Amino acid sequence: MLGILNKMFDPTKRTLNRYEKIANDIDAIRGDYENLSDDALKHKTIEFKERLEKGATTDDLLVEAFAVVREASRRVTGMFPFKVQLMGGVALHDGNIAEMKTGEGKTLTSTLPVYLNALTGKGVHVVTVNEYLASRDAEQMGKIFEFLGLTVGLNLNSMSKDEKREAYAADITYSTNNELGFDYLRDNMVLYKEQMVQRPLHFAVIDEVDSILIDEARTPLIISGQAAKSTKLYVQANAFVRTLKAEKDYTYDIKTKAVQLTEEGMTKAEKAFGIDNLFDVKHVALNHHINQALKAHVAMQKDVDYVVEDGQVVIVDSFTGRLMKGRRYSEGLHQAIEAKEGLEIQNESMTLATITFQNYFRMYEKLAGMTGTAKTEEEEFRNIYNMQVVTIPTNRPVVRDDRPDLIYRTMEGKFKAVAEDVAQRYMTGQPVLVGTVAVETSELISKLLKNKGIPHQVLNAKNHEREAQIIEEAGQKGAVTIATNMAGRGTDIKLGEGVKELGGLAVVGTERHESRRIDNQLRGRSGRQGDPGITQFYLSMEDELMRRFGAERTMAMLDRFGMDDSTPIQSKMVSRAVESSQKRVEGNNFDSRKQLLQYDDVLRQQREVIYKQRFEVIDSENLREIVENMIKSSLERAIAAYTPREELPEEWKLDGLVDLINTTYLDEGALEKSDIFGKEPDEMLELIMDRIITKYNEKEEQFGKEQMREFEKVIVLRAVDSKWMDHIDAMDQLRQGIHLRAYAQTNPLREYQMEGFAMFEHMIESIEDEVAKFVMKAEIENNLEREEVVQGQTTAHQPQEG
Amino acid sequence: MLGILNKMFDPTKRTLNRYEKIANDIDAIRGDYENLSDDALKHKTIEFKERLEKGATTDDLLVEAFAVVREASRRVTGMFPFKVQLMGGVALHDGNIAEMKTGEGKTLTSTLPVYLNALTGKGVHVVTVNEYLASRDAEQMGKIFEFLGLTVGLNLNSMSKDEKREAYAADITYSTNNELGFDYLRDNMVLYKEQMVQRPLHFAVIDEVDSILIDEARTPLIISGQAAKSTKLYVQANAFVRTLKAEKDYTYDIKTKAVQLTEEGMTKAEKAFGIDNLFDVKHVALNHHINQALKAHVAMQKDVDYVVEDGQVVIVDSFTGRLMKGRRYSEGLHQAIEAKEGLEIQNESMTLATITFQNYFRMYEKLAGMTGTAKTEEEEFRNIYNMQVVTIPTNRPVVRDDRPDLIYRTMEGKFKAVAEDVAQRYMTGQPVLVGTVAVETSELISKLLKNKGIPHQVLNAKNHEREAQIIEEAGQKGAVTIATNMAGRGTDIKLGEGVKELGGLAVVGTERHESRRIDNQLRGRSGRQGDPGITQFYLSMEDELMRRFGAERTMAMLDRFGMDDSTPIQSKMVSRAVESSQKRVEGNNFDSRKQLLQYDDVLRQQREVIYKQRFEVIDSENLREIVENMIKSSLERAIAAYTPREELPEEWKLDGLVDLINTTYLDEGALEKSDIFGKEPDEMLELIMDRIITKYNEKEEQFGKEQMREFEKVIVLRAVDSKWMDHIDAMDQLRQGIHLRAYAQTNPLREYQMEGFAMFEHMIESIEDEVAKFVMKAEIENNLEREEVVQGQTTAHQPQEG
Repeated sequence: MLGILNKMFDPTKRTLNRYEKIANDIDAIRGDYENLSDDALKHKTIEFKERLEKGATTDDLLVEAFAVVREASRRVTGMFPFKVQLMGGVALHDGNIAEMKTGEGKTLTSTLPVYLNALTGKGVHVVTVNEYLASRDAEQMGKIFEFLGLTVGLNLNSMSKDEKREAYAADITYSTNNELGFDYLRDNMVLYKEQMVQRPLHFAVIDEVDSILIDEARTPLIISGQAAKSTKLYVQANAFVRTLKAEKDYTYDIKTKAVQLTEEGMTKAEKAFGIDNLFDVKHVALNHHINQALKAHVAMQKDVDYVVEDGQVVIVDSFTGRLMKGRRYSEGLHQAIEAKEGLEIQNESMTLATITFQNYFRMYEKLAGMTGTAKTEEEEFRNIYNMQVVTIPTNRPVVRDDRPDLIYRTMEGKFKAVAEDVAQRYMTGQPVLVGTVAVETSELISKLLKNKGIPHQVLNAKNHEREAQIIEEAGQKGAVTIATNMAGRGTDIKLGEGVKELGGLAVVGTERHESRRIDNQLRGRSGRQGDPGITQFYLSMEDELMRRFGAERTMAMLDRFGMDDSTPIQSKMVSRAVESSQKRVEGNNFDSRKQLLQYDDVLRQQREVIYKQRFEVIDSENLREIVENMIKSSLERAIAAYTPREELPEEWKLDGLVDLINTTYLDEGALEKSDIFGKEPDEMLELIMDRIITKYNEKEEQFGKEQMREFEKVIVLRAVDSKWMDHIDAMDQLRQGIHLRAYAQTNPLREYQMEGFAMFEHMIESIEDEVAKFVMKAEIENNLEREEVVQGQTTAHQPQEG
Repeated sequence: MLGILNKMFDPTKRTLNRYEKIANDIDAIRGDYENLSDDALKHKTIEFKERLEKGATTDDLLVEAFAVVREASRRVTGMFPFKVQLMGGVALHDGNIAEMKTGEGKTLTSTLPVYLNALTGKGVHVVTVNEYLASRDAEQMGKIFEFLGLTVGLNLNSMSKDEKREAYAADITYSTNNELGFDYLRDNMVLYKEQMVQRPLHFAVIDEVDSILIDEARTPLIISGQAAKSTKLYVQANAFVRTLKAEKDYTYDIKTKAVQLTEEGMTKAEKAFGIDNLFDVKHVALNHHINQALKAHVAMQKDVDYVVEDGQVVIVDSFTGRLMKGRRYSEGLHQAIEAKEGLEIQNESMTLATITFQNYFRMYEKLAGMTGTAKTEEEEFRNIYNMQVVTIPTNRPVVRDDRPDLIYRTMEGKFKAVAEDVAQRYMTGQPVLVGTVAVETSELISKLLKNKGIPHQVLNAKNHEREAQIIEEAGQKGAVTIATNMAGRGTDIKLGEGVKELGGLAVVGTERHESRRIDNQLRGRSGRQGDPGITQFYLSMEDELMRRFGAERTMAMLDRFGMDDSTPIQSKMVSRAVESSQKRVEGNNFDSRKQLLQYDDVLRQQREVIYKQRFEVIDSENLREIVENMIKSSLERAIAAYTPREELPEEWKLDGLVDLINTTYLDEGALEKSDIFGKEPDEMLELIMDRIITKYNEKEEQFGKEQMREFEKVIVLRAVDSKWMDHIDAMDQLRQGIHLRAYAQTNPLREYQMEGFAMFEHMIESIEDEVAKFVMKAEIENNLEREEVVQGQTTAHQPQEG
C-alpha cells in the first residue's frame, strides 16, 4: 500500500525479504548440482545426515538442501522450482503458513521443507483432507523423495495396525487429518506398547490448512463404544446387597466405605453363585457392582446427596443445595442408585476417547501448512497455532479479471442470468466453471442448462478421483463444469488447447459463501500463473446470506425505489455489506472453535497425566515402585482422614483407623492400638507402609516372582483404563449438560473447569485406591493376562456441526 | 504429592532442578571472590561488560555474575544470599515469576538478575506499587548496585522531564507502575524527540506482580484534556457557511468534497474577519471548522446519513438502517451537524491517550516479577504475559500453624470473638495482627479494643512510610496491630525480643477476601523463615462473601438445625465452599481483564502504526520522501474514485477528475482533458504525481529551502496529532457505547474491531489528505514552529473499577 497505512505490512515485509535473499542463495548454486550424477546427488542426503549428526542445524543445510531438492525434481519431474516456490518452502520450514495462491505448485514446494526436516529420521507427516490426494501426492511426490533416498509411507484407514506401523516408520508419511488423529487416539488405548502405530509427533506439513485446521475443526474426534445390555447385573447387585445389612458388612463415617469383606457378605455373597471365590475374575468385574450398590444404600441417602426425578437421578450441590446441571456419579454408582430407587437404568454408548484437531496438531514439535487462501483467517492461525501467515509472491503477475458482484432482486431471475452467461461463453469456446454452494443449486442450474442445450459436467463430491478427472479437462474449449463447493480443490485446471485467445476460463459464482476464503478459492481457479480470466459473482436479495444480515430494509429501498426494474446492479456499498456479513459469520465460527478448544484444554491437561502415566505403565520392567508409591499415597489418605485438622492428637480415634487399615490394606489383626500410638500422622505412614512393603514382599515369593510384574501391570491397567474411559464419558456428558441452568453469573466454562477437575482428582484417588486394594488382598487363579476394558466394538467418528 | 497426580508438577520439577544445580555452581565458587578486594571485585563488572561485548551471553556470565553480587551484598549489607534466593534470581532471569514466600528476601534476590541484565547498558526498570518502596529499595539496593559500579535512577511524578530523563539514563531505574506507564504515554505526545524521557523498554523486574499485573490492572491508564469552551466557533462557522451556497463553492458526488477554495467563500470568508488571509494560522485552525460545517450541510443529509434526537445526533448503518450504538463522526463533523440542526453541542473532555498495563508491560524485551502469592493466578500469568510461575523453595522449612476458618452465625458475634482472641494473646505477650478488609471493619474492632483496654495500632494505608514504621515493630511483645487490607506489605515484621517463646505472631483474619491470594498474604506475615505462628481466620454466615455465594440454604440448616447455638464451627465442607466462592470471583475478574485487554488490542495495533509513524516524523532530516509518499497515496485515491470498477475506460468522467486535482493538489488550470487521456489509472498517477513533484520543488526554492523541512514536520504533526487524539477519544467513546443495542448475535467485540478499524482507515486517509492539501496550497507568514494540539491542561489518571 501507499501512505501511512503501509506499516501493517512491516513484520511481513522484513520476513519475506529474509526469504528472497535466501531463494537467491539457492539459485546461486544451481551450478553446484546442475551438472552432477544421479548417484552423486543422492549421496548428498547422506552427506547431510552426517553433517547434521556432527552438529549442524536444519537451518544451516537449508540452502544446499533446497538446492539438491530443486535439482532432484527437475530430474524426476521436469520442474525446476521457481524462486517463489523456494520462498514458500522456507516459510514452511520456519513453521508458518505458506499462502501461495492456487496454481503456484504447493505440492512441489512441500518437498523442499519436507525433505530438510525428514533427515534427522524423526519423521514428517504431510497431511491432507482426503485419501485420494494423499495417495496421489505420495505417489507423485514420493518419487522425488525416494530418489534422494528417503522412505515414504502412506496411511489409510483400510490398513492393518501392522501396515500402519509400517507407514509411520518411513522418513515421511502422507495421510488424512482424520487418520492421524484417530490413530493417536487408538494409540493411547493400546494394551501392549508394540500395538501403537505412531511415532513421536515431529513435524506436520498441512496441505490446505484452512480446510483442515479451520473448516474440519468445528467439532472433535470422538471414539464411542456401547455397553453390553448389562442391566441384569446392576439390578441383581442392587437386590442382593439389601440382605446383608449388619455391622458385619462394615461402613464408614470419617471415610464413606462399604466394606463387603465380611464372611457374611463374602460367603452369603458367593451364594449369588459367583463360581465360588474367584477373586481376580469376579472381584475385578462382579465385586465392582456389589461395592457400588453396597455404597448406593449405605452412603448415598435419597434427598441429601441426590434427588429422584422423572428425569432420572440428580446430584445436589451441598451448601448451595442446587441441582447439578449435567453431572453423574463416577464408576456406575449413578446406575446403582437408579436401581436402588428403581428408576430406568440408562445404558447409553460411551465416549471412550476424544481430542480436538486444535489440540492434536498443537502436539507436534513443529507445524506448518500451505494453501491459496489464508490471510482471511490470519488472526486465528496466529492465535490458536502460533503460525503467522506469509503471503508468498506470485511467479507471474496476476492478470485475471475479478468482477464486482452483480445484484438481483430474485433468485430465479439471478439463476436464469447465470444460465445465460454460461451460454454466451459456451457460444464462444471459452470454458466456464460455475460454483454453487449447495447440492440443490447445482442440479437447478444443471436442468437450466440441459433445457438450454449446453453440454456440461457436474461435481457433487464423491470418489474424488473421478471428479479430479473431470475437473482437469474442465479448462478445454467445450468446458462447462459445475462445482458444488469447490468439489475438485487441489487438482489444477490447465488452460485448454487454443483456449488462450478465447480469453481465460471465466468462472461464475452462483452465490457467495459464508466465508470469503471459500468464494476466494472459487476465484482462485482461473489465472493459473499469469493466465487471463473473468471471475463473475452473482447475488440476489433473497439469498440466505442476505436474509440473515438483517437486510430487509434494503430489500425495501429496492422495491420502494422501483429498483428490481434495472435489476443488474453493482453497488460497492451493498457488496461491502456482504463482506462484513461474511466477516461476522466467520468470526462467530471462530468464537465457536475458540470455545471448543477451551473446553478441551481442561481435558488435555488431564490427558497429559493419564496418557503419560498409562504409557509409563506399559513400559514397566520395574513397575512395583510406582505401585508402592500409589499404595503409599492411598494409605496416607486414610491416615489423614483419621487424624484431621489437629483434632486432639492421640485422641484422633486411633482405633477405627486401625480397624480400617487392618481390613483395607492388610488382613485383620495386623495393626493395633499400641503400634500406632503417640506418633505424628507422618511417623505412622512409614511404619504402616513398611508392613505393606513386608506383606508385598511376601506376595512376590509366594505367588510367582515375575508374574507379579505383569500382575502389577495387569491391575494398574484394569484400574486406569476403567476409571478413565468412564470419566472421559462423564466429561463429554458434563461439557454438554453444564450449559443448562447457570445463573451463577459465572461463565459456565469455569464451572466445567472446577467440576471437571474435582472429578478428576476423585478418579485418581479411585485408581490409586483400587490398585492398592488389589495388589494386596486379590488372588490369582489361571492366566494373568492383560485384558481389554472396551466392550464389544468401537466406533471412531467426528460429529456433524451441532 | 504422592501417587499418579504428581505429574502436574513435572514441568516445574524439571525447571526447579536446573535452578538447584545452578545455585550450587554459584556456591561452588564462593572462594573465587570471597577473599578478594573491594576494587578487584568492582572490576568484575568491567570484565563482564567486556566479556559480553566480545560475544558472551547473559546466561554464560550468570554464575559468576551471581557470585560477584552474592559477594557484593555481604560486604555491603552483611547478607550472603541463600541458595533459594539464588534460585529465585535465576527464575527472574529466565523471565518467570519468582514465587518466594513472604520473608525470603525478594528485594535482595532482585539484585542478582537486575545486575546481570543491566550490564549491556540497555537499562532495567525495577517496578513497585508505591513511591515509598521505590525510593526505599533504590536506596538500600542501590548501594549494592553502585558498589559494583552501576548507575541507579529513581523515577517519581514529582520530577521534571529533565530529572526523569536523568533517572531513565541509569543502568537501573526504580519506579511505580503508574509512573512508567504515564511516561510512556506522555512520551508519544512529545513535540521534539529530546522531550522524551524514556529509553527503549528493555527488561522489567516487577516487585509484587500480583498486585501490579493483576490487582492494579483492572482498568487502563487514560490521559484527559478538556476542550476550551470553543462553542462560539462552530455556531459561527455553521451560520456563515449557509450563505455561500452556489456552485461557486464546489461539492462532490463521486467524492463528497465541499471545496471552499472559491473566491466567493475565500473572500466572503475572510469577511468573517479572519485577520485577512492568514492561511497557516487560520486555515489550519479556523478553515477546519468551515470545511466541517460546509460538508455538514452539503454532504450530510438529515434522515439518510444520521438522525436527530433528544439524545443528540446519531448515525445510521446504511443497508441495515440501524442506529449506530455509540459512534460519532470524525474531526468534529458531529459537532458541526448538531449546530446545523441546532442541537446542544457537547463539549466534553477528551481521552488524549490510553494503554493498559497488560499491553504496557507486554512491551518489554523481557519481563519478570516476584511475590509471595502467585501460584493462585498462574493461569493468568501464563496466559497474558507468557510468564510461568516458579514456586521457589523455602530457606527453612515452614512451621507456622494455619488454622481452619472458624464459622459464626452473626457478625457482631464473630467480631466480639476476634476481640477476645486478641486479648488472650495480649494477656500473654504474643504480638497479634488482625487483618480487616474494609476501613469500617478496622475502626469497629479498634473501638472493641479500646473498650476492652488493649493498646494497639491501626493502619489505614496513608503515607506508607509512617505505617511501614508501625508494622516493623508490630512483632514485639506488646504488639497488637490492625491492618486494613495488608496496609504494610513489603516491610517485614521480624520476631520480637523474647517473643520467640511466646509462640509466634498469631495473625487473625477478621474475614476473608475475594481472593485467596490476599488472605494468603495475610497468612504470609508470620513464620518469617522457620518462625512459629498461628494464623486464625474468622468467618460469619452474614459476611458479604457468604451472602453472595447464594448460601441462604445453608444459613437455614444452621438455623433449622439449632446450629447458631454451638456457634464456633469448622466444617471442611463450608470452608471448601468459601474457596470455590473465591475461585469464582477471581475468575470473573480475570474474565474482566481478559476483555479489557482484548478491546485494547484493537488499539495497540493502531498505536503501533501511529506511534511508529509519529516517531518516524520527529526524526526527520529527510521528511519530504514520506510526505510525497503520502501525497501520492492521497492522489491515487482520487484517480481511483474517478476511474471505478472498469466503468468504461476513457468514459470515466475524465473531466471532473481534472477539475478536481486541478483545484485540490494544484491551482486551477494545470491539468486538463488532453493530458489525462487514453491512459490507465496507473499511468495517470505518475504523470500527475510528477507535476506535484515539479510544484513541490518550486515551493522548496521560493519559500525557504530548509525551513521546508520543518514546515513538512510541522504540518505532518498538526495533522497526525489532531486526527489521532480525536480518534482515540472516539475509540474510548465507542468501546463504551457499543455495549448498547447489539442483537446482531455477534459478540460486540467483533463490532468494535470492525468499526474501530474502519474508522482508523478513515483517519489515515484524512491525515494523508490534510498533509497533501497543506504541503501544496498553504502559505507561510511568520514562525514555522511546531505547535501543541493539546488545549490547556492535561490530566493523567487511572479510573476506579467501573
